[PDB]
Amino acid sequence: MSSERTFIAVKPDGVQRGLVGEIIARFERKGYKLVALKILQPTTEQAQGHYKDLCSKPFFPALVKYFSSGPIVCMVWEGKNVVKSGRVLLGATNPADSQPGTIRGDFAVDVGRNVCHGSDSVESAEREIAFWFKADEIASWTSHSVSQIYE
Amino acid sequence: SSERTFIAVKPDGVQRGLVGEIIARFERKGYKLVALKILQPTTEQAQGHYKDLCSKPFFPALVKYFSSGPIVCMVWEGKNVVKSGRVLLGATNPADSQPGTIRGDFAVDVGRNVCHGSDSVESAEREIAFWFKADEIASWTSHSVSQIYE
Amino acid sequence: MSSERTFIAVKPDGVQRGLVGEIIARFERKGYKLVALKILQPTTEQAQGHYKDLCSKPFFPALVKYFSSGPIVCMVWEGKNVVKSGRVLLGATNPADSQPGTIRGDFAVDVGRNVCHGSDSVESAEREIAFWFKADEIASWTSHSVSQIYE
Amino acid sequence: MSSERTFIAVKPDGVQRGLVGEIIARFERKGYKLVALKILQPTTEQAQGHYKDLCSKPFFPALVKYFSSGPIVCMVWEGKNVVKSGRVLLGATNPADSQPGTIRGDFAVDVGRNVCHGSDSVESAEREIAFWFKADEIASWTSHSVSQIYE
Amino acid sequence: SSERTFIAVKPDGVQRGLVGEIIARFERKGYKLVALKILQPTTEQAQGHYKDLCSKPFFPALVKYFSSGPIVCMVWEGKNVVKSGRVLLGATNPADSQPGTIRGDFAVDVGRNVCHGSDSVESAEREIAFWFKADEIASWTSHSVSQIYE
Amino acid sequence: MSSERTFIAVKPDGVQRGLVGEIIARFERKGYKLVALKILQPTTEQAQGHYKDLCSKPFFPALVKYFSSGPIVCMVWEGKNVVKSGRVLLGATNPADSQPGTIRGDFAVDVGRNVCHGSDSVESAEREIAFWFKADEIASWTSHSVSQIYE
Repeated sequence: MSSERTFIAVKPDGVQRGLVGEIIARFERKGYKLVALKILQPTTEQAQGHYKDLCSKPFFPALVKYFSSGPIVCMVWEGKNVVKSGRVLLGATNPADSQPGTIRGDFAVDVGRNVCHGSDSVESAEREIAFWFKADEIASWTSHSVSQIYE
Repeated sequence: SSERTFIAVKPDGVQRGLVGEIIARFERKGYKLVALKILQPTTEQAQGHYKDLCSKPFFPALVKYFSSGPIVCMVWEGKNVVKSGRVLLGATNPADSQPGTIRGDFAVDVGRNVCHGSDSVESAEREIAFWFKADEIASWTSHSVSQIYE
Repeated sequence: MSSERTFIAVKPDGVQRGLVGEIIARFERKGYKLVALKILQPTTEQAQGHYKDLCSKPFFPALVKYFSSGPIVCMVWEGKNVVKSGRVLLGATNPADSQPGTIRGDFAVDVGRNVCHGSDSVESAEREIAFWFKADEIASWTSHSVSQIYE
Repeated sequence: MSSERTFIAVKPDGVQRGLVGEIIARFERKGYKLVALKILQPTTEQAQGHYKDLCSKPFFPALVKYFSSGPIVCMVWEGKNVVKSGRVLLGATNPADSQPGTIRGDFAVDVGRNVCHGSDSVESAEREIAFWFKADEIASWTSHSVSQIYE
Repeated sequence: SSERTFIAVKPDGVQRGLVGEIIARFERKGYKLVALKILQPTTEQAQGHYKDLCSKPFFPALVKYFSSGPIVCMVWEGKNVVKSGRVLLGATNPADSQPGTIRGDFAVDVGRNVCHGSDSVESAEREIAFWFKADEIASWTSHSVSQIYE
Repeated sequence: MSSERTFIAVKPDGVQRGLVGEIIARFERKGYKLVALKILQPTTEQAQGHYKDLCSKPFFPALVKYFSSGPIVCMVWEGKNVVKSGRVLLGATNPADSQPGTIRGDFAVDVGRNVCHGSDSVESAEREIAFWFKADEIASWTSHSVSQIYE
């Protein structure tokens, strides 16, 4: 259960608006363990592969273009319930519905500029992590605080 | 889109040093400040502000309180700003407000609930005209508009 | 009533993780008045007395061992609706249900590591205050801001 | 004197970068009293009048063009030693010399993008206040906290 | 190493809601809280606290003020905590304090300078004994000790 | 001048103590542009190479062991004066001498646990960047805020 991992990505607008550190700090304060991190501008092919499930949609080309338009920050977080906690920390995908206190609630207005992405399930997270990161990019370490955060 | 809302920091919010906190939360959200001022409402401005309540109990006490010290008046511009503004402020009654909102974090009593935000586009347009002349509203474009808005 | 009081404790994990000041600051910002404050490591007996309503539960021995494992910070806060508002500020007791913006929503993952405790009712608060503090440990004072926070 | 006043402006870059609330909050936290506040885009003439002491400098035309390029937030703050303390809060006027903890130290890099302005003396403050505000725009009020901030 | 310092939030710092802010800055720095209490000093405690000033002007006024409302007393433990504590609080006279410190961020007047910290190990040991019994000081080990201290 | 880059590394203690996001946010707020980022546990050989200049010192083996004991976060920041501004943001290398408002001033006590490293000069920064990052790891992008931050 505490081996669970989620994928979080700061989208190009989140990077442009200087929100990378804020997002990372919110996960660290929550007690989650950072195990992979990188910044990169997705290529068209990376953006297409990430949005594979949407490749039949009319807005797919626009999405792909936007997602590959500048750098994103890719992250993997580890810990008990991290997939669900990650979605709760980010807030509702549509910022009009997000609560203050969450990342979208505090910072975002439009669904197309919603700052960050997080995995929607453990199964999606496994796919996302392996898509963006090679095995040798994932750090294996133990937090000195683990017995303070987890039963 | 060019939707605007009116936000006031009430006399207790000014007295408690909350003006900057409230402005910062709107800026962080990506909204655009287009008008700003501090003043102590006259009796007449307070009666005008509360005109809808003139037949409700304790109207003179409300008028006296709202005119007792300075308020800060603001106008914010952006997509869904009226609804988002109310969400940012939190429930009008602080006992029902959620932590993370202004009333959720800073208020306890409805009578001292720190701030006011317009409840609809129609009310916003009325409140903005009531408190500001046209020439006090700034026309400008945020350099971040394409990062915030689709 | 303006003179309502509640008991809040930062549990041993909250003290270990350096959350004491953060918790106190959130109650001060809300407009509540601090009237009692101390740090101590509960004895087994004090922990059992604290959790006496749970004495028939299978998780009682673990709760007691953990609560007596290290220092807690005990507090009493005063003001209108402080019991209910205290609980709201701390967030759902199981952090999996807690909302960001609350202490458990921002900082906690596991229910046995839920950082803090707040009385669950006025009746419970009266019991907990009397359990942890003598009458002469409670400060009687008037906040200069009282007429700005309360009508 | 407790009634000393200073002029602070958030410059067009500070407004663009969403620093207005942050600046106001730092003056409120310090214990100073806000007595005047407005947002406007300076005309060329207002910018030249503001920088009139610099009218012989080669960088004057650039300073004027920049100051009149977009909205500023004008403020007057009141309290003991507010002119000097204002300058200290904003930090060294050249951000390369500013210390972290100050507005320019935390937020600015370039001197032509130094986020804000504060009067450099009581004489300058009196001039700047009169330049930007009519007497009837200045609020006279008493902070409930005055006896907690001043002896 | 096991060096300890005494920090008090003075009556103005408690009245202005600064207790949590001050505690948080010591926690963040990596220091260990070992004693904590709130009380309104009696006349006698205030005279004891200011004993070194009993022959200086306006001593009775200082005594009256320090005994006028609650203070928060704390003891912090760690390497260089006496010196680091004073640096964290900032210059005693707020006009000389730097932004980033407690007095730099929150105080204006030396007479209302929010907090007090021991100026030496010898003074700390005296102040700690004055305000706390031995059994009020907690003995514990921070789980983070090896991350903070060489 | 605005092409200047510096290398910043959160040391193992900074990562263990949950300070990665805080550090990143302080650079973002200052107006600097993040262009490379990664988390990894240095190998012994990486730690030895990073500390090459110290390889003759008696404390070198201890330093190498500590630096390779857990993950660090490597970063490159870009912008005018970033090397000097980075050192100013971090504070004095010895935390006993660091000012509140800086990273060491706020968070660190001991020189051996001083949270973060930053390049001491433009020449050192070039070496550090190339040591830790390949050319294809450095993102080339333009901040939408560049004309707000820089003259």
